[PDB]
Amino acid sequence: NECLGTIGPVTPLDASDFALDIRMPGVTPKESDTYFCMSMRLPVDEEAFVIDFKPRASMDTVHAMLLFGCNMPSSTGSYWFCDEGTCTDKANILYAWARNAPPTRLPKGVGFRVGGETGSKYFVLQVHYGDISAFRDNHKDCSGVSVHLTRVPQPLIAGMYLMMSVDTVIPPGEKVVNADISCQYKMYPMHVFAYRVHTHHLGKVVSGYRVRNGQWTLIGRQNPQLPQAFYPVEHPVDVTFGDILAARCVFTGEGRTEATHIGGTSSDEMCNLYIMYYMEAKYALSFMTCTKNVAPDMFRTIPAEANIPI
Ligand SMILES: [Cu+2]
Ligand code: NI
Repeated sequence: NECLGTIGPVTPLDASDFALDIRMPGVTPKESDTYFCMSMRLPVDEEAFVIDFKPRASMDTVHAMLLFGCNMPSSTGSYWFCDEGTCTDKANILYAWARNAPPTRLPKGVGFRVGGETGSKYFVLQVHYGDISAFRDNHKDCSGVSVHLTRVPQPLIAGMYLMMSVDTVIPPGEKVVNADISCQYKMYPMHVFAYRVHTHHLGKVVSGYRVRNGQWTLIGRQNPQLPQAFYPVEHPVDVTFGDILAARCVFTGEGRTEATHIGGTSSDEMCNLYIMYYMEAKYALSFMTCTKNVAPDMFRTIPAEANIPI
């Protein structure tokens, strides 16, 4: 079932363009909710641009998939469990496939720059397998993602503005805990075209806004318990020098004996909001982070919807 062997992962389209198949190397899981990770080096050492993703997911088994970019994977193995870790350095997300939430295409002219001196040398593919019902026959699985690379330089460059809580603590029982993140945007204009939220099972609602002279332009709002793909932004949102990116995850503490804090495990929590943007080639940077809350009181003027779960 859909597994190349003798043809390999690389597939020339044209001189410049080519397609690359990041697949699992015939793994079979033992247990449910298993996170498998494997890496692919880039075939070229020159800078390239990623411009498309086709999900190749066997529908009767794969919960979700993620693709990152980094310079140093965690394992040197053929595959590994992602609890060991994805990338030792900063792992940069590019694509998120979710079952039951069809992903959107990248806008035309937009590509993530990869490789070269500065960009990512590796891809790491994280596959989340749900149930084991279809593996009764013990068949090796080759699920993954074909990607479209090219050396033709693209007019617009994709990047990611990661907003995350670092020092949150949820007291057990506590009915409502907000996790507020805010930073002054400090670069050339970006335009936001997608977003993903990630929390674990206590996340009620994550929301993120651009605030320009006091008024709260919404970017994205989602219940993290819904499938965590990138979702499209209604009308693309520019974000200019001086603007403030605010975001608020909202957590409950109920159904918990001890206090929850930020971390990797299932017992711990996360408040990540990934805002995919594009910038003009000449002005572009590929990654931005915000772990602060530089404008804390400002969250009184927050919209209501941010605190209203659905
Ligand atoms: Cu997490
Ligand atoms: Ni605009």
